[PDB]
Amino acid sequence: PTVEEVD
Amino acid sequence: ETVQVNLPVSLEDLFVGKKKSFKIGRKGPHGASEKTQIDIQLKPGWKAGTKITRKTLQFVIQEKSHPNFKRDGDDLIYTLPLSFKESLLGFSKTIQTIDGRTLPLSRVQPVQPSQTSTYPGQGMPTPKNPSQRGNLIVKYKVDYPISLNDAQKRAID
Amino acid sequence: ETVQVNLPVSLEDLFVGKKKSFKTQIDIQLKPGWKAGTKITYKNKTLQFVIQEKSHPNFKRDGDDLIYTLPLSFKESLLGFSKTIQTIDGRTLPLSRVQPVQPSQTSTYPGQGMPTPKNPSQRGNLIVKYKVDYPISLNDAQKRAID
Repeated sequence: PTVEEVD
Repeated sequence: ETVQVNLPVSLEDLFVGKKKSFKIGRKGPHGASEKTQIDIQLKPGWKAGTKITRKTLQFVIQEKSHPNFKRDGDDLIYTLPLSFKESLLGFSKTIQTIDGRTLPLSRVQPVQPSQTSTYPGQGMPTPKNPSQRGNLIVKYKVDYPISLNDAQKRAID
Repeated sequence: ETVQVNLPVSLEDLFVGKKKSFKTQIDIQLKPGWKAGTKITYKNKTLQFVIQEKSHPNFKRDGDDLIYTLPLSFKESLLGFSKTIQTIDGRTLPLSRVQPVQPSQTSTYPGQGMPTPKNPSQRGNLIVKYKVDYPISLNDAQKRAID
C-alpha cells in the first residue's frame, strides 16, 4: 500500500 | 521487482486520452519518505486494467465511478430515471454527452420500463481505430409511486 | 490419452443429487450442488465427463441462486397480484403483492435456490425479477386519468 496522490 | 498500483482516472480522462500526471510515495536513499512525480500518457479509448510501465512499479489504469455513465467497452449507457407520470404522458429532460455537448431527450408516448435509445458514434473511442467511437445508449427507468391512494386505484381504468 | 464428453443435465437433477445413467454402460451419481463443468474422471482410453446444464423453462442459474422473471400486466404491476411458480425442488411458491412494484425491483426468496457447493444443507436464494407489460400508446380517456 503506497500513497496515491493525483495531479 | 515490480509492484502493482491502481490509478483511478475518469471516463472523461480516458476519453480524451489526457496526460494525467501524479506524484506517488516511496522510499529513497538509505530509508526515507519520498513522493515522486510520474507522467502517464492515456490514449483515447484506453480500457481500465491496461498497464503502462531503483524500484519498479506496475500501473493499472482504473475507471473512477462516473455519476452519469456506466461503460460497456466502447458503449456508454446513461440511465434516465422517469417520474411515473412522464412515463406514460411524456417528458422533456436534457442530458450532457460524454464530451460536453448537451443532448435533448424527449417523448410524448409511454415508454417501456427498460426501453432504450441508441445513438451511434456517441460513445467512447475505440482504442484500435480511435477515429471511431462506440455509441451512447440511453435507458429509461420508470419510477413507481409506493402504496397508492383511493383516487389513484379508482383512476386506473 | 483423454477425450472429454459433454453431459447435459437438468437443474433439477443437479439439485437433488440424482443418479443418472445412459459400447459401455456408465452410471453417475450427481452430488448435491454440481455446476456446469464439474469433472468426472473414469480411468479407462480415460473417459472424462464435462457437465452441461440444459436450458431451463423458468429458471436461469447464477451461482447458488436461481433467477425467475415473473411477467406482470400494467394493471397488476400497480394494483398487486397473486401468481405461483414451481420451485426447483418441486413444490409451488406463492408470489403475491398488494402494493405496486418497482418494475426494476428484485424480491428475494431464501432457501429456494440451489444446494451450495459446500454442505447441501445450505441453498442459494431464489431471485424474482419482473417484466411489466406497459401500455404502448394512450387514449384521450386514459391520458386524463393518469394526468
